[PDB]
Amino acid sequence: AEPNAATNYATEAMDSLKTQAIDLISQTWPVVTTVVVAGLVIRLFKKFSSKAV
Amino acid sequence: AEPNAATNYATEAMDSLKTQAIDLISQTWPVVTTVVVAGLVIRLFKKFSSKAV
Amino acid sequence: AEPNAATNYATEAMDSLKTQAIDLISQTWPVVTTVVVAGLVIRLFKKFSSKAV
Amino acid sequence: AEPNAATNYATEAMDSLKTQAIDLISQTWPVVTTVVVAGLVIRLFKKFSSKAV
Amino acid sequence: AEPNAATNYATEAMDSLKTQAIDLISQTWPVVTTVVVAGLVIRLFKKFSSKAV
Amino acid sequence: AEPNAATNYATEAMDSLKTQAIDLISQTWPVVTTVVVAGLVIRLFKKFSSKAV
Amino acid sequence: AEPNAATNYATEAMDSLKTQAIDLISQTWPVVTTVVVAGLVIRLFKKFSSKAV
Amino acid sequence: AEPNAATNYATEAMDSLKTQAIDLISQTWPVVTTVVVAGLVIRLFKKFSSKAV
Repeated sequence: AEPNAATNYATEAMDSLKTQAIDLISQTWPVVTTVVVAGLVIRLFKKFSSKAV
Repeated sequence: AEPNAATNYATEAMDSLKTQAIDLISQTWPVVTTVVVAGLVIRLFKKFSSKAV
Repeated sequence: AEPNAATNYATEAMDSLKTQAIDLISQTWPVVTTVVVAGLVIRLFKKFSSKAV
Repeated sequence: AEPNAATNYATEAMDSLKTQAIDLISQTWPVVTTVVVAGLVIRLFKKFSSKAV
Repeated sequence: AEPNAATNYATEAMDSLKTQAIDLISQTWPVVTTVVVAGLVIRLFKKFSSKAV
Repeated sequence: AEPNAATNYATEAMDSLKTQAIDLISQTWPVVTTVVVAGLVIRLFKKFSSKAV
Repeated sequence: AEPNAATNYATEAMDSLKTQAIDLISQTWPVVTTVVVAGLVIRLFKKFSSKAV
Repeated sequence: AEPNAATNYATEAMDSLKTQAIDLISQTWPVVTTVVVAGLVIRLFKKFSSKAV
């Protein structure tokens, strides 16, 4: 009753904070994917210079 | 009798606060599991760039 | 009646404190967004030096 | 009224702290730009020695 | 009549104590704003050292 | 009158505490500036060793 | 008696937290073992390219 | 006599609280020892990948 109804409202804002934290981390994934675009494209250019040496 | 019946009602709300605190901490575990989803997925992308270097 | 009308006035100042606390935290979000502007711009400069090494 | 006028004065010092934090980070950008001047100039000297080898 | 006129004089000093307590808390807001000037300026200096590391 | 003159004397010591708290935080800024002198000078020495490697 | 029986119940939850922390770290070991599977398999591929050069 | 006999009973529960606090901290030591088992075993795996690079 007393802590049961209090944990019903608390669980509602906790699951909206779980879904919106998964959205914020979904903006993190494409940013580190673009950092790996600089790593793979620049390091393939280093393969151009080393292979011609 | 007097503190015995008073501690019967007090123990009832204390065990409902124990069960509902275990539920609130059960919303905490999947939120830190999603923080470890950003740590393991982003750090495996850092393994992509470092291994190509 | 007595605690009912007292909780009507108390709830009025509690919901104005909820809306104005959401406004104060809305000034917090763009300040930590500018801290992430220093993290992403400075760390992309560190990607310039490390990629040329 | 009560939390509304309090959040008007609080928002005024919060937006002066946002503008002055953007100025402090604007001193950070040219310092990491000079660190990339040591990385690109020194690493172009390493390209001089490696290309003559 | 008797408690009605007594509560008229009591309410007069209660509303002057409400307005002057809002003035005293208005001296509190700029003092905690200057504490946040030390937090944001000093912590932006910590961003200078950590970004150069 | 009664809380009005009381808040006149209270505001006088509150604004002297605001000015003298700004002076104490002005001793804090040059101390964290010297901590950033150790961070930038020591980390430029780390740029000497890493660039020679 | 008083702190002795209190430390009996406290030690019971402390040894269940020791065994379950050893289980959580046992999920950590195979995850870093798979990170060493990427290090040894990818770095043996780098031995293929360097040995043919 | 009066505070002397009162401090005899108080010292008895204080030394049982000293011995049982040393027991609770003795459950703390093996838990941080297992945290150092994850640090030394996982960081020796990082020595496997870095040494093969």
